[PDB]
Amino acid sequence: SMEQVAMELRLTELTRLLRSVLDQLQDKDPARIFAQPVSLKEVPDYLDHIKHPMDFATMRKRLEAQGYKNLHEFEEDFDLIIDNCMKYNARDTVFYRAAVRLRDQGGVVLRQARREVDSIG
Repeated sequence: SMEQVAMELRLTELTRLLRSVLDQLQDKDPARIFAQPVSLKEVPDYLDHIKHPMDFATMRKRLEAQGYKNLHEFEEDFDLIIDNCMKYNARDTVFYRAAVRLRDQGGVVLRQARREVDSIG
């Protein structure tokens, strides 16, 4: 149908906007602490601690399959990255600190993204 196509154009444009959001968030992680999945070879107990691991490469695979229906689902995954880290790592670690800084800096980007998504529909 023509409607399914219109719908698919909106999802594609949302994907376009979320790809830009993802790039902006990922720039706030210049150390690349959050770039890839925590290695289960190197942290073999990780899944005993963290039940839903997340990272930027995994979000990108979902994004490129148009697997985010709305900004809320995208933000859920970004929050997992931060929240998993702040639980697994202690406060005095470079990892915890990196998550706090990503959260704080990401807030600005996510604030305007929400306005853009509501605005453009």
